[PDB]
Amino acid sequence: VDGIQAEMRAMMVEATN
Amino acid sequence: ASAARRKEQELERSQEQALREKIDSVLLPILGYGNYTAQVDIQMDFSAVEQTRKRFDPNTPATRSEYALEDYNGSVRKESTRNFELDTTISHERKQTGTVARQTVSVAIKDRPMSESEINAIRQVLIGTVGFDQGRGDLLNVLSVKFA
Amino acid sequence: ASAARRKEQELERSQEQALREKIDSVLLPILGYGNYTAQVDIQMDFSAVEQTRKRFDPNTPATRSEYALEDYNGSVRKESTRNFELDTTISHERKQTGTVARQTVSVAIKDRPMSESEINAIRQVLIGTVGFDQGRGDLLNVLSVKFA
Amino acid sequence: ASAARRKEQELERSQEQALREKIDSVLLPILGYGNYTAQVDIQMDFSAVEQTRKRFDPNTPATRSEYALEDYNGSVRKESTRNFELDTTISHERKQTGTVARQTVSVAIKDRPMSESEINAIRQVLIGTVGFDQGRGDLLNVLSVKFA
Amino acid sequence: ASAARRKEQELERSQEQALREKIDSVLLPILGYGNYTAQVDIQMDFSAVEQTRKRFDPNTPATRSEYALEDYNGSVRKESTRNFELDTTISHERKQTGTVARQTVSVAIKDRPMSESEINAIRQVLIGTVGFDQGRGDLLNVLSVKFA
Amino acid sequence: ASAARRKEQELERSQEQALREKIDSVLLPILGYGNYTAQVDIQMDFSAVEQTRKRFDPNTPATRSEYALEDYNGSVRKESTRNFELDTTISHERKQTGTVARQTVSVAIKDRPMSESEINAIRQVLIGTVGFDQGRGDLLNVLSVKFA
Amino acid sequence: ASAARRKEQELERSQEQALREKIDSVLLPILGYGNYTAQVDIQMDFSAVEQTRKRFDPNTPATRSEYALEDYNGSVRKESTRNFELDTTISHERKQTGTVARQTVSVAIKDRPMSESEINAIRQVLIGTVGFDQGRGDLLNVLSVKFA
Repeated sequence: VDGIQAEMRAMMVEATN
Repeated sequence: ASAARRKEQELERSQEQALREKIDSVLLPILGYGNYTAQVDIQMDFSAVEQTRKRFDPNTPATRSEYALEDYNGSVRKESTRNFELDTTISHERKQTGTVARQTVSVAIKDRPMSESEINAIRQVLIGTVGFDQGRGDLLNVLSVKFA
Repeated sequence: ASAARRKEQELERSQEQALREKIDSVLLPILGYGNYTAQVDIQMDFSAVEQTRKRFDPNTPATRSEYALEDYNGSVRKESTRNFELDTTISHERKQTGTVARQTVSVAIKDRPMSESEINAIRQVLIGTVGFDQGRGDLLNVLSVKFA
Repeated sequence: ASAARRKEQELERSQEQALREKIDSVLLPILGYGNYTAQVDIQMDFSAVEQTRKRFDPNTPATRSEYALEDYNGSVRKESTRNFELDTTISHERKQTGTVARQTVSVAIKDRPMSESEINAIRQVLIGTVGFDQGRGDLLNVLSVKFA
Repeated sequence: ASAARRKEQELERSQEQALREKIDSVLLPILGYGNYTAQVDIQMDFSAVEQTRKRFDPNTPATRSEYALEDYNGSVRKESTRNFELDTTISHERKQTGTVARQTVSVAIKDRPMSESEINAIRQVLIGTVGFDQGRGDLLNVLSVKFA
Repeated sequence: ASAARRKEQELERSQEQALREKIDSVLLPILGYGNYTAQVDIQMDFSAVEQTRKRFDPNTPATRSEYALEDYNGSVRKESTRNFELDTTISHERKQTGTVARQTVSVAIKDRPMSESEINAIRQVLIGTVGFDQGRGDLLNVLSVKFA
Repeated sequence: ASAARRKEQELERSQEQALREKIDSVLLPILGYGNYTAQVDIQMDFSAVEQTRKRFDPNTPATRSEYALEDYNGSVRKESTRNFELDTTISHERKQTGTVARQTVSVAIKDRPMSESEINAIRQVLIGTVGFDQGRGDLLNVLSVKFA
């Protein structure tokens, strides 16, 4: 849910970095 | 879905058969043909657990911004504002459906009885032959009985 | 849906038959042909439980932002504002429909009676032959009766 | 829907027949042919229960945000505001329609009578042969009567 | 998905077979043909863990902007505002599905018994032959038993 | 994905075979044909780590803009505002999937035993023949056993 | 990607083969045919590092604009505003994927033994024959063993 979406956003931050 | 339940029963029976085959492959040389009997019960859970954990680290914060006002006169006013950054772990786990939740194995050895030392040695071989896991709730009985 | 109920009855009967087959495979060598009789009752629940748990960790909070005003004069004013981050576990479980809720096994051994030691040994073999689970409410009776 | 009720009656009768078959399979060797009679009544509920439970954990709250004002002068003002996060379990269960709500079994044994010990032994075999469940309200009568 | 579970069972059995082949390749020259028996149990987890960690470095901050007001009169007012930059590591890990969670190996050596020194030497060879990992919970039994 | 797991098993077995080939290529001249036996276990991790690190240099800041007000009267007011530029390293690393996490090698030498000096010399040759890495957790056993 | 891992294994094996060829080309004239054996282990990292560094020069700033107010009365007010320009280096590096992270070479020389001086001379030749790099963690063993 919200926590999983936050995890996905963190992975997206990783990809952008 | 009842077909799925049928195939789950098939999976459990297949596991039991494989364990019985291994038991035979170990005990047939050691004991001989027809000098033992063994049966195996395997109970398998088929839940659909799916867990998401979000863990922090309270004891190692990193200050991002900070304000600190400290005036005197007597009067002593100590205002403070602080923002922190914390270690954040987000783990999403998805367990496998069918897992052996409990395993029961019983072996009966034909008399002519067997000494305690050899019974315990056979038990030690089986532990490892079957993958005995007491912490899982598994049970392993080895008895010396009189075959008719 | 009544066809589904019929197939559930079929599943229960199949489980009972399999357990009876295992009982025979164990007792036929030990006791012989026609020296025993055994029947098995298996009750299976077919509910559709589906649970979602959201658990926190009260004892390890991590401060995210913090404000603290503490002025003196006498007068002592201690204002404070605090925001926390907590460990959050979110687990979604979906139980399997048909699960053995209770298992009953009874075995009767033909007399000529049987000693208590051998009765208990047969009981020990069955425990593991069938997968006896007392905590589930299962029941296992072994008696020595007079066949006609 | 009356066709559904007819098939429910068929299900109940099929269950009774299966239990009678098991009773015969157990008692025919033990007692013999024509030395006993047994009949089984099975009452099955066909409701459509569907429950949703939302449970919390009052004794382990986790503070999310917190405000606390405590000033002195005498005058003592203690303001406080607190927000909590609680363990939340949400379970949706859907019971199976047809469930055996009560089971009645009666067995009559032909005289030449039977001793109390053997009557109780037969009762013990039946308990497990049928899956006797007293907590469900089931009833099991074993009598020794004079056949004509 | 039950086909996937079947293929997982196949993977586990294949691993066990490979380990048995290696055990044979080591022990057949050392002990001989038919002087030993060995069986291997391999339990493999098939979860789908996927973790994201965001870690900071509290003890090495770098000041980005800074304001500092410090006036006297007596009265001493020390205002301060500070912004920091911190070391930020963001690691996304995705574990492999099937991993050997526990490994059990048992080897039985035919008597004519074996001395403790040679038993321990065989155990040392197996440690490395199989890849014994006690920290994983693996178990390795080597016994000297009497073959029939 | 289970096909991928199968090919991972194939990769591990291929690595083990290659290491065994190298072991043979070294020991066959030194010891001879049939005077030794050796087996290799290779455990390979197949995670998907992908890390991003953003590191600063706190101890060498460079002032970009600066304001400094310092008035006296007695009263001493020292206002100051400062902006900094810092060394910024941003490294994105992506680890290779399959990496040897632990390596176990065991070699058994046929007796007629071997002296400690030659055992240690063989161990030294193997260290470098296999690429022994103790810091990785690798293990290398060399024993002198009695072949049958 | 597993095909990529296979080709990485091929690259490592090719490197090892080339180093072995060079070792032979050096030692075959010096020692002779069949008087030595040597094996090479090469471990290669295949990460995907990609770094961006932004470095400044704190100790050589260049003032771009400047304001300075300095009034007296007693009262002494010293206001100042300053803007700086700094040396800025921005380097983007992208490391090559496959790099030899550790290299292990072991050479065994047939006895009839070899003196320490000649062993060290052979070691010196190999250092340069292989490109020995101790700072990388490489290891080079040269032993005098008894060939069978």
